Amino acid sequence: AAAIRAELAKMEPFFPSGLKIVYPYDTTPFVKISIHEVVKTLVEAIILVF
Amino acid sequence: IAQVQVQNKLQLAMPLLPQEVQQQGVSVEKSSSSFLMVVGVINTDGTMTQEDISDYVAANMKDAISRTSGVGDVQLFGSQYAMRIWMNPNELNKFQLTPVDVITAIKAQNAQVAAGQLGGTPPVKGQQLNASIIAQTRLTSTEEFGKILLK
Amino acid sequence: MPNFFIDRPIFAWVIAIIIMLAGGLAILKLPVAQYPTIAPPAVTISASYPGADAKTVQDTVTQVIEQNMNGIDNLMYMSSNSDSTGTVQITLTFESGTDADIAQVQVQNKLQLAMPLLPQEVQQQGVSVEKSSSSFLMVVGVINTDGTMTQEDISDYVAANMKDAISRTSGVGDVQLFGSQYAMRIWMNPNELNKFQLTPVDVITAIKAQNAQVAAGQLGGTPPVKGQQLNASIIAQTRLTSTEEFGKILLKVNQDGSRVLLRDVAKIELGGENYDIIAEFNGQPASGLGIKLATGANALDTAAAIRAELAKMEPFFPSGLKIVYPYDTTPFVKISIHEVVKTLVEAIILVFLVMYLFLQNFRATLIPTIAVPVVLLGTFAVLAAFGFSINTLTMFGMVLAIGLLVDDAIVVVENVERVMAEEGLPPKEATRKSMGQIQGALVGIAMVLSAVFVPMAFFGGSTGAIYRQFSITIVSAMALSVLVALILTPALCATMLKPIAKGDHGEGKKGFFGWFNRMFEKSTHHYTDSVGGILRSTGRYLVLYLIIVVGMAYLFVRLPSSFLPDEDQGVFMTMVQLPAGATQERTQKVLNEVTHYYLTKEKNNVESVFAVNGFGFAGRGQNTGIAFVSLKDWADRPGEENKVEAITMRATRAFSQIKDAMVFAFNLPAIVELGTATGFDFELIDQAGLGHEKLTQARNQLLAEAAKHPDMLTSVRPNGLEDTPQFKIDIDQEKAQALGVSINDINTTLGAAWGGSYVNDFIDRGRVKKVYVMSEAKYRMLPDDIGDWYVRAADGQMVPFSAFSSSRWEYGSPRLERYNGLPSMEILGQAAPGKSTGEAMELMEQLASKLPTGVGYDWTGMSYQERLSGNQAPSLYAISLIVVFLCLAALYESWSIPFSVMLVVPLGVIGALLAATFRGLTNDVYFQVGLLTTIGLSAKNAILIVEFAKDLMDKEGKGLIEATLDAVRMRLRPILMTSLAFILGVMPLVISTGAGSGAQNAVGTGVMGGMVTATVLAIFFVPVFFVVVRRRF
Amino acid sequence: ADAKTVQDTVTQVIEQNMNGIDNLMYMSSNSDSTGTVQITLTFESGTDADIAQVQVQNKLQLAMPLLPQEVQQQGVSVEKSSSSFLMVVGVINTDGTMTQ
Amino acid sequence: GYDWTGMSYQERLSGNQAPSLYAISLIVVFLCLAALYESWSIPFSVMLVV
Amino acid sequence: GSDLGKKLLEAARAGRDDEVRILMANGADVNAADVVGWTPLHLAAYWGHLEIVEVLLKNGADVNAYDTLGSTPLHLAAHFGHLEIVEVLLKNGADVNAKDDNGITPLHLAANRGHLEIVEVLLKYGADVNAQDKFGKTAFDISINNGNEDLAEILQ
Ligand SMILES: CCCCCCCCCCCCO[C@@H]1O[C@H](CO)[C@@H](O[C@H]2O[C@H](CO)[C@@H](O)[C@H](O)[C@H]2O)[C@H](O)[C@H]1O
Ligand SMILES: CCCCCCCCCCCCO[C@@H]1O[C@H](CO)[C@@H](O[C@H]2O[C@H](CO)[C@@H](O)[C@H](O)[C@H]2O)[C@H](O)[C@H]1O
Ligand SMILES: CCCCCCCCCCCCO[C@@H]1O[C@H](CO)[C@@H](O[C@H]2O[C@H](CO)[C@@H](O)[C@H](O)[C@H]2O)[C@H](O)[C@H]1O
Ligand SMILES: CCCCCCCCCCCCO[C@@H]1O[C@H](CO)[C@@H](O[C@H]2O[C@H](CO)[C@@H](O)[C@H](O)[C@H]2O)[C@H](O)[C@H]1O
Ligand SMILES: CCCCCCCCCCCCO[C@@H]1O[C@H](CO)[C@@H](O[C@H]2O[C@H](CO)[C@@H](O)[C@H](O)[C@H]2O)[C@H](O)[C@H]1O
Ligand SMILES: CCCCCCCCCCCCO[C@H]1O[C@H](CO)[C@@H](O[C@H]2O[C@H](CO)[C@@H](O)[C@H](O)[C@H]2O)[C@H](O)[C@H]1O
Repeated sequence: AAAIRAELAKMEPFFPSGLKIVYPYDTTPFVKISIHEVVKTLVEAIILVF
Repeated sequence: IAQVQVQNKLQLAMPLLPQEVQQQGVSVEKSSSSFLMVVGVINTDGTMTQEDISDYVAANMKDAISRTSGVGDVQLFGSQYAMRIWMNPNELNKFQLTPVDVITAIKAQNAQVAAGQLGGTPPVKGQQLNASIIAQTRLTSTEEFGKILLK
Repeated sequence: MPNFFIDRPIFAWVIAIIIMLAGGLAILKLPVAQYPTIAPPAVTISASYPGADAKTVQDTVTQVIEQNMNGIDNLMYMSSNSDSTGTVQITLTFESGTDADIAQVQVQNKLQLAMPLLPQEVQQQGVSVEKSSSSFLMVVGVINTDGTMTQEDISDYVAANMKDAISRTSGVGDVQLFGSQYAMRIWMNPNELNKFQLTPVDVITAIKAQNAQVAAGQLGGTPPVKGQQLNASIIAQTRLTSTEEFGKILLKVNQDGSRVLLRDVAKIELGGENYDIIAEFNGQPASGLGIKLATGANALDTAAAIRAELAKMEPFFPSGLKIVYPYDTTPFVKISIHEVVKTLVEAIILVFLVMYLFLQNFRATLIPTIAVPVVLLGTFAVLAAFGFSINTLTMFGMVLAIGLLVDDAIVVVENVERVMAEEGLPPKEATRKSMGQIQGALVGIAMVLSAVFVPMAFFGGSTGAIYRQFSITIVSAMALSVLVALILTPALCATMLKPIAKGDHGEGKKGFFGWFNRMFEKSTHHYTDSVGGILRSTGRYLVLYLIIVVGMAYLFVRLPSSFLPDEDQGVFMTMVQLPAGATQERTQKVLNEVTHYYLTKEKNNVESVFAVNGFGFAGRGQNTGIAFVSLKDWADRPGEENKVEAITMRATRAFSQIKDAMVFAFNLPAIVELGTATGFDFELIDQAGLGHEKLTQARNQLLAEAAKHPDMLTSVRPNGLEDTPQFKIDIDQEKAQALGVSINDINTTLGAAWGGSYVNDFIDRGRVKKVYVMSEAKYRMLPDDIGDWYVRAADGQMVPFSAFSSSRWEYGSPRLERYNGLPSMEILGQAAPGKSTGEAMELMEQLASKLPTGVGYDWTGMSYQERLSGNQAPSLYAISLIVVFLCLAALYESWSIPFSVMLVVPLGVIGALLAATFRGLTNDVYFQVGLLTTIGLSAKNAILIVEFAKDLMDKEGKGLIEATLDAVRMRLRPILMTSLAFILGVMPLVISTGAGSGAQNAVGTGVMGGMVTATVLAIFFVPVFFVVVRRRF
Repeated sequence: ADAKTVQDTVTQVIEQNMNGIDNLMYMSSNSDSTGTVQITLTFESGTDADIAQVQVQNKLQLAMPLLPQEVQQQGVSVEKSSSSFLMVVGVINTDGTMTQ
Repeated sequence: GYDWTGMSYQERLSGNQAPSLYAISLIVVFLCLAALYESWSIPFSVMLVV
Repeated sequence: GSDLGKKLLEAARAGRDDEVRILMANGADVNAADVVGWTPLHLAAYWGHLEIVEVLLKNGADVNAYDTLGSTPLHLAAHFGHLEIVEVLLKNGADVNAKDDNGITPLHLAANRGHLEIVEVLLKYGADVNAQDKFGKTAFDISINNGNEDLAEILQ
């Protein structure tokens, strides 16, 4: 998904007028945030343990 | 290895398939069944239709996304352009011609022939000029296709 | 652990012996090559469209293929060339670490599913998908002195009688033939064809009909009628086997009775498959075999094997046929391995000497003579275990390590001898105490040194692959060094060393040796007095240190960074390029003119000139050529005046005025392509549907603005070809229909005659080979010849091309490039003197942003792995730096003492830099790795001084100054012996000239200088670091 | 095609491109009067069979285009092989209502 | 000329590498005894039993 | 060929105005030619570099030089849509009815590429509207076979 965005970025500058990329469906964001949330609960745990 | 083995067998069948199936290109991919994502593309200045946009993504974006490592298959939600020749049976009959003639004409007048060079190796002794010979070339516009001489 | 083996010397020997055996086996079955593989895996797709122009090849083959290279794993980028020689080459570069085999098959498969979409004639020619090694083991030239055969004859003979046998030779991977096996040749005559109302179409038809294989069947074939007695195969028509039969092909029968044969309208001869390249060896028709080394094979064995194979097949060559070796890296490699074996050997002797010069007995001198080898042997075994090979890099990684292994040997021994004298302890108990003093430090040196070196095995790209060869070799050797120093040397010392009575320093000894001792015990007192005096007012030195550090930075940034030192590999090139339209004959004059120069005004050095007319790295064509100059042996070219660098300047100079074209000469890269340290590889891209012409304008624009910054940019130039006059022929469709002439009869009569046409095959003395049809040279040279060809119309009349066509001149590209599927143009260039490639790129990026709408850009050469592997050096050495810190902090159980050791880094660097800048060398891979070993040794010295000093304070209760003085006193001798032995050992590398001398000079100076500086400086500065550091906290 | 022909137009053309393959111990081949040919490659006992097939196939590709049109039309398989049969499963008819 | 293949090839190789197989093997036993018994005499005495 | 001619031939190609000007001050043969007979003038006209066309004409350039196949700078200019150049060449005596080896005239080429503005200019300086090529075709003919009615109309 990161590689895809990188490629998409090399394209955008040359798009015709008004042409624009939109992102309607991505299963990636979930994965990333979901993990970051579990990390978050960890920091809290150490604090609550402290 | 799986993809490799499947294709090994597939090339055994390739010769046995109809010319037209082969020319559409048969593919062999290794990917998950569901979508990782869907990259959408729209036009905010409403200056290009869904046909114009689809053709643009297919001609300026898909190829490079399809070559990206990790991308196992790319489905285009639209179609790339093609030179479209919409035949009229009435006019065809009128001039006593059939799609056969039409297909044959496009093959003969929308060609890209190799014609060698002037002073090409092995040359005669004393040759001073060497240049490429450029004969027919692919058609590039509806106008060029429109004036193909049928008869 | 050292105690353990001190009591078990036999066990120690066992461990040593095992290491020796494994090591022994290691160098037996261990690979051997000039260089390991460092370039990223690449795969090339080659295709040939005879008679086709760049545009035609691109739009019907290149584009088609490129559009199907989807779904392949780890592709970094893809580039291609479509040229007017009718060929296309698509190169796909994959991520480092990718399995080249998987990469190739995944590419090959996508191609197979794109083949139906390619033109038929391209499908008959074939499309080759191969790996892009780009490195040849050697190239065998095959020439005929008898003047009894052409390069096409030499080629055929080579392909049918030598090719196959070489490929089967042990250790050879691939093999490229320089030419082709015969091709049946049908050279048509248009005046003769018309006389019989025939066309190249009738010709081709007859050949396909009369030169074929026809399946028949069997007699009594299954299912038979019972009672059948025989079963036999029915052999029908098979392929033609001779020019005679081809000439006998029936083309037509007139109603008067006569028979028109093929030899009646064309010349029939066994010729070449293609005529675009004419190769010569000292003016004689030539051919050859490019040979690559097979994976994990021994280069030396292969060279010998291909040799024995050639010799073995010599009795069967035609008169005047003899082979030659224009290019062979084996000799170099052999020399390289020799020179590395000397260095270690003499280094081992040198250690023996000084070891004996300072020490009294032989039993001592003997100990290191055992330890070092064991450590070296074992290192080979470890490399084997990591699938490494014996190559230019790995071997030098070992020479740059000598000092580290010599030190470990001398340190453990010298300390034992020093303990026995300063106190009557016997060999054993004295070895136990000695180790108890250093053993701790010893593990530190190990951890710290690995902290310095392993990080280097983490750079990416081809550069990272190089650092990795040194990194693993050095760390391993070092690693085994501490092990051996902790197991084998203690046992040896407590076992072979003779007792020495308390207080005996040889001062009361015989002549010379007795004098030396007296004087050394003397200089030691002076030395300790200088330190006491220096430690009496440190400020002076804190100031000197900054001066040093400061001078180091200045001296550093002024040192021009580079890749690997050029070398005299006894061969070099000379490029020849003529104007647009330049014929093959014209560049032959030049190449001959170049050849002559080399065989005359350089008869003393040049051995042979292989003149290849028709090839040019940045584009093939009739107006391009290259001459590979093979020089005489090194032992016949003494004097810088007679070296590639020199010869090159003199050669280019001499050719600097040939008014027909540009003809420069040049040495070749240490490895593969550009690699230009100061060079960058730009790629200009058509992002919209702009087109070749608009891309060109954009190129020019970018190049003009580049020429306006000679302060940052230098040599900005396109790596491709310029447009040229093309002959555009227009076929009038209306006229062809009116006269009854078919477009297909027109396009094949044209292209076949003028471009050539691969009809089908025939068997030549047992080997299938192609059959080509094409006009005879004289009838396909100029625009006026076009009108001499005729086409039969339906009504049977013959009609001249001039009746249905018309032409005109125009410009077109003879080489269309393409990057990642889009139209493109490559641009090379380099940073101006003093500027960094990074700065140079950044500017090109700023200038490219000012280009016409729709023009993008991207980097791809060494530039790709620099915008990506951008930089880790600091983030890597900051880690190394941090790592080293924690280690010391652990060794000394102190958060501050580590600084007293770390402060020595610049001490050796300045020396290396001084020697560097002075000898004129540059900041290259060897120079750098050398800096790492020098720092390492100096760091070691410090660790052991601080360890002793801190030791005395904690154990004896001695004062800061007293401890320091006492430590420095004890560490003086050992430290001196190592430097004396190492500096002398490295010395032969510094002066060495010719034959791999570049690498040796590189590894030599930076080391000798940094060594001289690190030693003379550390003994006076570390005491100051320890003291001022301890004072502060 | 006959044996000598197939060996000239197919067998030898393939064999020559079977160089530069890791761990190749030996190579053998047959060329029949039924126009059929077979080339077997055996590798060092510890070789990875899949990589061996891949490498072979990569080299066989260089040869495909140099083969007769009708040989390509029949397709050429590159497969991992063994010489003996594990078993032979037979099939017969007990009520005589089926010929061979 | 001639050569041995398949079954016979393995057989040739089998017998051809048997000598150094026994050689390296005896050596490893000797060296092991040596080490374990911190002696050159003990291992040599036993190895004579082979 | 000539020493500086080669340089002048490449200059007019890329349109390097300044080098051409310096080359003029040195006498670089304005009559040099590549293997097919293109002159600095042919090139500049082909590639559309007006200034260099104007400079070349100021320095004795043959405004009617022709190539190996009979094509002139006016042929090239008209054919590739460089109106300003088409006017300059005509203004300096370019043969408006010049015929190449095929019977093609600047008017044919302009019509074929549909360059209206250039055709009118060509008509202006007296181009022969009934000129026929080796196949008998006139600019009108080519006009209708292309389906360019705007053009077809101008041609009346
Ligand atoms: C497994 C997860 C993480 C584990 C990885 C551990 C990394 C190693 C970090 C320690 C590096 C310190 O480097 C090493 O320090 C140890 C102490 O511990 C030193 O140990 C030595 O010095 C101490 C200090 O007097 C002596 O008491 C002792 O006789 C001796 O062992 C070594 O001489 C040194 O080489
Ligand atoms: C083979 C190696 C053995 C070589 C040993 C002999 C080397 C002698 C060269 C001296 C190098 C440094 O030189 C050393 O300078 C310090 C000052 O910094 C001097 O020290 C002297 O002057 C300083 C002032 O600067 C006073 O604080 C100090 O009380 C006084 O004794 C030493 O007298 C001198 O020896
Ligand atoms: C005595 C204790 C010993 C200490 C041992 C502790 C382990 C040392 C690890 C230090 C890490 C250095 O290793 C480093 O890895 C990081 C990311 O993982 C890479 O870092 C990568 O991203 C960094 C920042 O994210 C970028 O500058 C660059 O793209 C690249 O360096 C480095 O290219 C590599 O060199
Ligand atoms: C007292 C200290 C104790 C240290 C003792 C060291 C024990 C070492 C045991 C190694 C056992 C190896 O077992 C594993 O099998 C592979 C399979 O090939 C062997 O590998 C070997 O056979 C292959 C065939 O496949 C041969 O081509 C080749 O000569 C070699 O690599 C190696 O032996 C190892 O990879
Ligand atoms: C605890 C101790 C550690 C165990 C040490 C393990 C070492 C094992 C050695 C593995 C050797 C196997 O790899 C093998 O090398 C031997 C030679 O030695 C070769 O076989 C042959 O080599 C030699 C040549 O010197 C022949 O004379 C001998 O008859 C035979 O041994 C095989 O062609 C190769 O496959
Ligand atoms: C001893 C302790 C063990 C170590 C534990 C370390 C855990 C460190 C994880 C913290 C890093 C990410 O922190 C995380 O907080 C963010 C907001 O603050 C989350 O972001 C979230 O913010 C909002 C807060 O509910 C949500 O509505 C959004 O959906 C989401 O964007 C990120 O998804 C994540 O970045």
